[PDB]
Amino acid sequence: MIEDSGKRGNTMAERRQLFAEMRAQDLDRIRLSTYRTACKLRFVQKKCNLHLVDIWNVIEALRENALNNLDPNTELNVARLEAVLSTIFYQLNKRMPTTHQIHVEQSISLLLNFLLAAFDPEGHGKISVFAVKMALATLCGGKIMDKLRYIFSMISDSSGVMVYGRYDQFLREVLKLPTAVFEGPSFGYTEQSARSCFSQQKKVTLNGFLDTLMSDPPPQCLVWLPLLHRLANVENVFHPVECSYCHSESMMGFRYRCQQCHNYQLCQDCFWRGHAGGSHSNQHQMKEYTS
Amino acid sequence: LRGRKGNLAICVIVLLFLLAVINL
Amino acid sequence: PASQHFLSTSVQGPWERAISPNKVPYYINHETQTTCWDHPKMTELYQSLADLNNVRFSAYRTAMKLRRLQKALCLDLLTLSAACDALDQHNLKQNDQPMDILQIINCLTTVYDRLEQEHNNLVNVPLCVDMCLNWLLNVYDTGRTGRIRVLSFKTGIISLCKAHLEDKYRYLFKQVASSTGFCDQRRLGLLLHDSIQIPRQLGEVASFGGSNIEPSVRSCFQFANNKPEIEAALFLDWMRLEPQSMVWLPVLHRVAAAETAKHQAKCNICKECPIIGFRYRSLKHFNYDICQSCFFSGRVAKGHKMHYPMVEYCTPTTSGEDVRDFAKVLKNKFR
Amino acid sequence: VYKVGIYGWRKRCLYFFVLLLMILILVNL
Amino acid sequence: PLLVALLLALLLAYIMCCRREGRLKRDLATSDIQMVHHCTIHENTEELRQMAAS
Repeated sequence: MIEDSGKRGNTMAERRQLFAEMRAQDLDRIRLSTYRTACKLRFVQKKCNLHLVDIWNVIEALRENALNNLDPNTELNVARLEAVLSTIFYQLNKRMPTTHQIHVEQSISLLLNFLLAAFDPEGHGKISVFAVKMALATLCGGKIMDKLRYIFSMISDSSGVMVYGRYDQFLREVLKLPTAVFEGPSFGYTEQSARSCFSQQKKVTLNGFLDTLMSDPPPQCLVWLPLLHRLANVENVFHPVECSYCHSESMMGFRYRCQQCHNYQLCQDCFWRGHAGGSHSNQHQMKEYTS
Repeated sequence: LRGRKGNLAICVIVLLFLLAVINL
Repeated sequence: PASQHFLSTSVQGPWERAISPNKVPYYINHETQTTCWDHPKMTELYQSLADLNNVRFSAYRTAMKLRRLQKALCLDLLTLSAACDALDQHNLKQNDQPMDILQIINCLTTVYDRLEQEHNNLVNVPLCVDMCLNWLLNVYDTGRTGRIRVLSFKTGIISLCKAHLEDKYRYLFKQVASSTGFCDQRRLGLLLHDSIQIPRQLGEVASFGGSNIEPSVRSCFQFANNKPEIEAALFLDWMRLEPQSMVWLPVLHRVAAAETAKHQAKCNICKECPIIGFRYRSLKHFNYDICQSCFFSGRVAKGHKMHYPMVEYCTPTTSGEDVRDFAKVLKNKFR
Repeated sequence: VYKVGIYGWRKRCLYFFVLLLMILILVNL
Repeated sequence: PLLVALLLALLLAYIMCCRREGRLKRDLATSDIQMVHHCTIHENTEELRQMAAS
């Protein structure tokens, strides 16, 4: 009882520290809601080192924990589950080199605290298998195509046709993630999001699913879903070009070029924070360069 | 030995070289 | 024991070291219901292994680690004939027969007495018996019940002994097949399950399709033209097809063979001549030969290509064959 | 941890000798 | 013989111009972590004799 209270206090303190670090990253100053949500998700993934975990590690781990043949809406009880995280931890350690290794408790305890924040706001301690499974399928690293194929596999029937109820529950579970990073008003669940994304009459295949979710532009309720992945890809790209607002000699990340003005280029920080100057106006269109 | 076989080969090379010199 | 508090801090977290009635320590992975042992000699062996996480690929890692174990366990000195005589001497012929600690101890003593008589200066019977019991109960005693199956022990010893690869394949097939020589889905699944209990002990089970034996059985019976039962010849052919979950044993045999290989060639990165061990020759460029010392680190000379084909010599080359493949690579680069 | 030994200057001098004898004997012919 | 001597000079050009080849520059492009591997993969390779002894 006393040790349980101490562990609960430690987990709450770790969650508070993670949220304080997220707020100290000045990502809330970003005016664009989509890019702010993508940056918050990227920071959470990097702090929890979940960018190093692909969908296949999660699949093998849930197969080990007998989660593959279980009902998606099965509430998970409160337990230590030390071997559950040990499976992923040792799977990574056997593949990663000694020097390229991470912490033992901070790596997963913060993830558990964030999962509790995203899916258990009332502190019930019971989370359905579907919610955690979708969170692990989405927030894991690797290729978005494989995770999306897995999601479409689990939201469809044996005939490969997506179920509207399963897709609706999937949208419900994944739109709680912006609420975890304080983006509820920005990206919250609405009764017309599923209707906007897909029609109730036209049958959607796997090819149609991939074309619709990776359409240009993506749907509003999931537009941050691929962009975060892109934010993972462009996070270490070097550009030897000068800027126009901060006058940075070298800029790392997304590139934005104005097609109206002459010799005016801006970094990702200047573009996301609403920084502008000169005869240029904020309503001018920007073309995004990832390289 | 490989070294000794090489040395006898060098002796062969040297004798061929001097034979060619006296031919010239 | 007094060493419990001393060596319980060698591992941390969910791992929980516990002692056994046979006074052999073992770790505990409690929520997985799986348990593994760690003797101090095997503890220093695993500590030496932990610094060898530099292998880039999967099958190479498993083969090299298993070769290091087999040479360290001195079980490479054991032949197929001696192990077969020892197992037939104890009447351990029924694959489903429960096995207590005493029967395994007796069979291990039977093997290691002959091994010491052949290797007096290389085999110590009690230490080797303890080490091999440690490894076998690591692989096939995750429940700490003291009972194992004869088939799993047979598979482990035959895989870890010194014999021809096809001889081990044939003996294991005879072990799993019926008196008529036919093997259905269930016996193949049991054998594949016993095989997959090995990589999970070290931590490289997911790289070969995980612990799900169903795709392996499906592939084997699809190669069998959907036959209800498979034969020894078809089993050998499907094994030579190099499945995902069994390639590790031929890779082990190859690395054991190439451990004494000496190639008259120069490494095209670290300039090591002659090549000793594994020689790798590119099938696109010319005069590019790399030693496994730089190959395992992932460092590449002149960069990789759109396709960068490679052949892996494990034996000293024949001049006719390498002139033929050089003619082939000139033909490839001509186009 | 770098230890490789192959006689190289001996190879260049051998190639030099082969070259000069080739020159000389072709001239003689 | 002038053509012959020209061909012999063409031979001598790459006979002496190569001057073997360097390995330290390949070490420079090699990451020091990969150099750490180079020791370890050689350590067990040079322990092959002590494999026989043990």
